[PDB]
Parts: sequence; C-alpha cells; structure tokens
Amino acid sequence: SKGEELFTGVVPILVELDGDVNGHKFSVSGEGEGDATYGKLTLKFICTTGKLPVPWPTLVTTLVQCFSRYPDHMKQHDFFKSAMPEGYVQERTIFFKDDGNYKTRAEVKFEGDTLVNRIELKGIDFKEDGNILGHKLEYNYNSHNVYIMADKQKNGIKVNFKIRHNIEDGSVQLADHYQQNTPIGDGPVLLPDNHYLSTQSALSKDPNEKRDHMVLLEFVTAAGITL
Amino acid sequence: DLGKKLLEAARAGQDDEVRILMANGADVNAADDVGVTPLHLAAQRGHLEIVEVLLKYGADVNAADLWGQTPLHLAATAGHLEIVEVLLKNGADVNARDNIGHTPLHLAAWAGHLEIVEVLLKYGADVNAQDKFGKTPFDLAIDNGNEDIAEVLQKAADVNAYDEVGWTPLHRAAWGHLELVEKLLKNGADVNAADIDGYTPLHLAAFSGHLEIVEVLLKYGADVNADDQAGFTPLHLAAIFGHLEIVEVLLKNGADVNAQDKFGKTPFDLAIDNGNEDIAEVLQKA
Repeated sequence: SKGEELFTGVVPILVELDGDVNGHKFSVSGEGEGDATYGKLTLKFICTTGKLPVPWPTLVTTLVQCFSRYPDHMKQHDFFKSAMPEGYVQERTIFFKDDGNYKTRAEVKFEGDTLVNRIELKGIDFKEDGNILGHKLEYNYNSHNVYIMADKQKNGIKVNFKIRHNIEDGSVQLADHYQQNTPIGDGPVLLPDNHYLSTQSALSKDPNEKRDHMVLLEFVTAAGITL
Repeated sequence: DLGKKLLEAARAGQDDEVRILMANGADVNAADDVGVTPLHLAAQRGHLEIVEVLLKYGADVNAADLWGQTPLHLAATAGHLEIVEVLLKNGADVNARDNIGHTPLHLAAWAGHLEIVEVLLKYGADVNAQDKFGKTPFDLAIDNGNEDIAEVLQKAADVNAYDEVGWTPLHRAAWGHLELVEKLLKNGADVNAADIDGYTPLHLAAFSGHLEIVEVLLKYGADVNADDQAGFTPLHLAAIFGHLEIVEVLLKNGADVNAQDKFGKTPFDLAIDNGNEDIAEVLQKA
C-alpha cells in the first residue's frame, strides 16, 4: 500500500462536522497537526455556528485514528494508514445509556498534504434534560481501550469500545461505540489481527478564544501483538 | 510581519533570516494562533543553531503552547538530543507538564529516545512523575515496547497493580505473553480482575485467540462465564472470532452455551452470524 509513509512526519489536519441532534443543527471545524510516529494530535475545534448544543466531550471520538502510534512490530496491522491517501469511510453508532444515540459517517482522506476528517452526525431520541442536551457532562476526558477487529468477512475493519463521560455529580455516562471502517479506494489494505489502541486525551480552553471551542491534546498507540 | 517571518524562518531552519529578522524589530517571543514560538519550531524541527540563537536573544525557554507543550516537550519527543541539553542548560523546566500531564521524561520514554531519558534523568527528571492518567514514564515505556528505557527507568527507581482503565499486568500479558501470564499467576495475580469495561484476562485472551493463555487462566481458577459489566462471556468472544480450540476448552471447563450478551445473542447465534460453521455445529450438541 505504502500509505503509512504519508505519516512519517507532522501532518496538517482539517476536521469538518455538520451535526444535528434533535433538530439542533450545528457545525464544528477543527484544525491542527497529527504526528503518527508518536501517535500525537494537537488540535483545536470551533463551533462555527455559535453555542454548541451538546457537550464537547461527546464529539471527541467523532472529531483520525490513522494518527495512532503503530509500532514497527505492528506495521502489518495499521488499516487506517493502509487506506490512504484515498482514505476510508468511518461509520459509528454511539449509544448513551438511558439516553439517545449519535450516528456518524466520516470520510477520512487526504486533500493535498492535509488529512481531512469530514463528518455528518445525527443524534436522535435525546432527552432535553439528559446528560447531553442538558449539559451535565464535565469538560474532561478519560483513557480508553479501543478494540479493533478485521471485518466480519474481509473488506475493512470493525471497532468497538465503551467511552465513559464523567458527570458533574459523580456518576458516569457510558457511550457504547459500534464503529465500522471501510476503505474508499480500490487499492490494497491491511486487514489486521485482533488488537487494541490505548488512548489519552486532554481537553482545555484557549483563553483568547471567545467562541465555543475545544483545545484537544490526544495520545494514542496500538498494542497487543508482539514477537 | 516579523513575528510570522521569524516563526517561518525558525520553522524552515533558515538561521540566515533569524538573525536578520532579530536585527530588525522581531520579537523573539512571538506566538502564533496556538502559542507556538520560534523556539518551539526550532526545537521540534531539529534546528540547533537557531535554538542557541533564540535562547541567546532571550527566548522564553519555558513558553507553553495551548496544549501545555514546551520546546523541551517537543525536543524530547522529536528526539533532538543536543537541543534538549541546550534547553536544559538554559533553564528549561525538566518537569514541565503538558495538558495530559506528560513530563519531558514521559515523552522521551513514550517516543523511545533512550539518550534523552538519560539526559533528563541527569538534569533532575522525576522518575516517579505521573501524567493525569496515572502512567509513569516507566509504564509508558512498558506499554510501547521500549524495554531498555523501561529497564533504565526501573533501575532509576504489586502484581495486582491496576491503571486508570483497570488493567493489571495480567491483562497486558494476556495478549500473547504466555510465560508472563504463568509468572504473574504464580506470584498471586488475581485471575478474575475485571477492568473498567468489565473484561477479565480470559476475555482478552479469548478475544486475542491465545489458546495456551486461556488454558492456563482456566487451570488457575478463571471464571469461564465472566460477565459483570462486560456484556459478553469468553465463549461469546471465542465464537465471534472462529477460535474452535478456545470453544472446546471453554465448554470443557463449564462455559454456558445459553449465556446471552447484552444484545440477546448466544455464542451459537454469534457463530452463526460470523459464519463459524464448525463452532455453531459443536455448540449445537450443547
């Protein structure tokens, strides 16, 4: 494939998300850099349409696993980079416990020298005083394990993991992610063995940004295959 | 226009323009939209002469971008040894924290940069520093396969230890480290430790498809029908991923064929949906 070679250095990132949760339409745009060699992301996001109707933590997952650190002994198992530059489709269904669900379709691909994540999100069955639409999720994030599997019959991959958003009053809002990635181009891709990614994240605020924004620092690395 | 040109000169590596722009009224501490200063770009992109020039001109060695990163954080990650030494020589905070809480030592250990680790230790790096997810530079080295760094960090100075996602050494060993599993269990590792998602080492082993590890876990008392907050049992996982021998062993040790995941499927149903015709067949004799 040779698509992994497009990530040997720092890559500019562009994120564009048109969302719609219970008719509350909104748009997000993000920009920054990704460094696959060290699985690092340095991004800042903005709600281009004003106040974001849902908490920023819920969109972190939706808002480029191709920038995950795959060590040399796992090069064979990096589907994300293997589908580049044509890219891959990333579809998810995020079920929040005792609340509604997101549904996302992303086209992650290269447009020039920039890796662009263009997303379309739709949320339904959400409760106006729930943890999401009621803004009870704290502005932090947790470390998660992301379990990756080759597709049920050999075209792309599937990914499942449970996100855990902290709630102001102590409890936790789970979010079952049922992810499904498929390559856009017809070229060859790497179908990996079962493994996992170990994620880190830090949400913060630019003190000079008066808009609704999310400063994101994120470290990710694959693991689970050796020798 | 000087700030943008100085940032672009320090980025491109053009020490020609840096001293020209500084001879003009260029602010050495210019910062872009994100808090990146000419010293960040010179440090990250391996431009030693520019680092020395900027620091000589009064560049803030400890300037922090929006993500809390300093030129030392970037130099330690990018693996630029001399730049790290110079930064440390000019008053760089050896234990500055990025937004995740990484110190330069974490990043060097994360990035597999031994000589950086040695330098940072020599300049006073806190080997016991934890990021905001509980990981020490050692743990980060471990999780990334940086053995020598882990060996150096441990030397710099609980088999049931558990990180912020509930993973114990047995969870990490379950991914194809048989001898490690045997040692940990022999030393008293809790064979039924459930992580944050409710997964036990037997879940991970069945998911990873390591027969030997599954057998050892079972002969050490592993709950073959584990399912607290997990949503599956090891028999479900083994049936999803076509691990026939795993299914044989799990059944032999009392796996429940009628167990239902949180979607209502039995291991038979999962084997049917995944085309595992053999597993479905022997699961039919129940």
